Amino acid sequence: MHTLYAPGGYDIMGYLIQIMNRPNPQVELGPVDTSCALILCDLKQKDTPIVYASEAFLYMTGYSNAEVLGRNCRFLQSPDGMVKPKSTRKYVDSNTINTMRKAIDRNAEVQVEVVNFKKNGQRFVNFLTMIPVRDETGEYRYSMGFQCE
Ligand SMILES: Cc1cc2nc3c(=O)[nH]c(=O)nc-3n(C[C@H](O)[C@H](O)[C@H](O)COP(=O)(O)OP(=O)(O)OC[C@H]3O[C@@H](n4cnc5c(N)ncnc54)[C@H](O)[C@@H]3O)c2cc1C
Repeated sequence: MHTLYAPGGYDIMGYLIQIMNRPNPQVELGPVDTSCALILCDLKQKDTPIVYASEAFLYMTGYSNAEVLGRNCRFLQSPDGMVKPKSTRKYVDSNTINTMRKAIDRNAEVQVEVVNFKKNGQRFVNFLTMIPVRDETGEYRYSMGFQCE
């Protein structure tokens, strides 16, 4: 993967406001900001790569900025951060992860509890919410994830 990052960074704050102000609310998650664990992935690049990770996310997972950026977030699904696309996971609910894949595919809001692993191998239940985000074009370009231990 050779994910390319937006020169000048991402409008994370504008996105947080966009989400809190959405008229549709399938999933209600209340007020949110940059102090929590969040990540932004690019739906328009190969394998939906992470293009931004908040400091809380890095801390929570134990990974560094350079170890997460450019990767699909599924790596958290294994204690060694090793997971092949479409492979059958040995510690995660197959139904759960397919719910995520299909939600993302349809730009549909979704919330799940999924087993993940910190860089040091520590297991945890990740209370995950994923919401599609429109860029200045007006259509869905990214997805913002909110992770909760
Ligand atoms: C903004 C954002 C944040 C995210 N944050 C996290 C995070 O913190 N932690 C995390 O773990 N993930 C996270 N994800 C999810 C991850 O990046 C993938 O999107 C998710 O795992 C689903 O896609 P996949 O490519 O892994 O699916 P696949 O690799 O295709 O795997 C699907 C699995 O489901 C089963 N399956 C698939 N289809 C069917 C079917 N039709 N019937 C029965 N079984 C089936 C299979 O056995 C397979 O193993 C995030 C995604 C986004 C967009």
